[PDB]
Amino acid sequence: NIVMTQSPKSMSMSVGERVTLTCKASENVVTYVSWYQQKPEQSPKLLIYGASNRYTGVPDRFTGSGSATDFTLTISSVQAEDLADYHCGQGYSYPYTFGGGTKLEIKRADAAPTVSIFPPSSEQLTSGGASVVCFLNNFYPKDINVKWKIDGSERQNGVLNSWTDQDSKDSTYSMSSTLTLTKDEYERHNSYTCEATHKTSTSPIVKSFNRN
Amino acid sequence: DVQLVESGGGLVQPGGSRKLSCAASGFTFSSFGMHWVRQAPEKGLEWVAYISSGSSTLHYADTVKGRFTISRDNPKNTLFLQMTSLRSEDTAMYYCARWGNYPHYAMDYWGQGTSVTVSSAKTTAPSVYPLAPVCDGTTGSSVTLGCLVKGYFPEPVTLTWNSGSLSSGVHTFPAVLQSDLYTLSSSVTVTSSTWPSQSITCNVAHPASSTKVDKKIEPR
Repeated sequence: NIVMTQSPKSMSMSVGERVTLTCKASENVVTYVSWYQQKPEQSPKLLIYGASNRYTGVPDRFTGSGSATDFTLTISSVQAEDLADYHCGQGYSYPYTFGGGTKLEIKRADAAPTVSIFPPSSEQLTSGGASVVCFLNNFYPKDINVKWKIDGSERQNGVLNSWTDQDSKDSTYSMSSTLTLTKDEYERHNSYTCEATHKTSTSPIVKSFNRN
Repeated sequence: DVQLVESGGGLVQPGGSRKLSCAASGFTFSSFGMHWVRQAPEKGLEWVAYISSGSSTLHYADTVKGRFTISRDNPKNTLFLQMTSLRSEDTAMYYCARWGNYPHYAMDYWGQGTSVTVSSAKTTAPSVYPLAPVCDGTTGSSVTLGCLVKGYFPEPVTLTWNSGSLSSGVHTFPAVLQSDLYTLSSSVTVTSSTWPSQSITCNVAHPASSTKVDKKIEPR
């Protein structure tokens, strides 16, 4: 099988700058690499065919290059709308194969997360559940580490973390962190805290409430 | 123009079976080879199967060979994928694509994708919980509210606030699996001087179970 190794899987690029995306084949491909762009809601769309040909309605800011085992997709300059997943693929040999994909993001200025914390609703409690929720909103860059503390003690059991993709409006990220408990345990502790570590602070960013 | 529309997705038990359909129009169907390609939740595109214009040359990916069968009904301009002996790993968004762009063969046109989930978890509507600042959050100009969507299956659920009226400021987080059920949350930001005096409601719909829930956000 012709293995396609695509790197990086994640790439951030400032608007105005050059985006470069590499796809190396495990064996020779003869002008049979194609590239696909996949925007969030949608199906992949053909971007480049035959290594360097642009498809219908593809901006000339997109160019493809390469030969043999080395191909590239190059977007110069990145614009806001180039935010997408990009996939190389070879139509040279069965089985047809794809690269693992690259997620292109916009590089912007650092932004500290805005943190809100939420006690379980009275409606969840009355059913016997007790999820505590922390929103960490509109931050950049995407790497962030969240810890939960209960009465000051770290707790990683029952923790659910989820990141949105880059926000189209401000190019920031947001993530949600949920500590899932039972009411009977929740009722036995006083204080709940989510703490995050992010590029924007030397100290962890904290957010706490006391059960009542 | 060229049009490809799929259906037949849904939830299936492991070892189970299912058939996907891909309708074509706006081209001469019987003159093009066709592909099925899939995309797992995480992740990447994976080629599944190929069938030539007259159904004579058929090709399969190694992981599906002997379990899946690809076919077409040319008079009815429809491409099919018969899936059997389903594995957890077959969970994916399935796309059909035309083999066009002659003489530089390429998957030039793709259908919208139809979702297949393979597991023994059953269809369950979510619970929906309003979130609900502090006891009631004084100060800040902006206030952030939330919606917790819990214990549902399978994916997906869709989230709106005030039925779509509140769209900007909304973050809806991708689902996470825990105890074999999904959970997600959604956040919205509204003006502090107008809440709660103007109501805010998260609406949640769950296609699989045909369920719809509205939940007003009360202070407390």
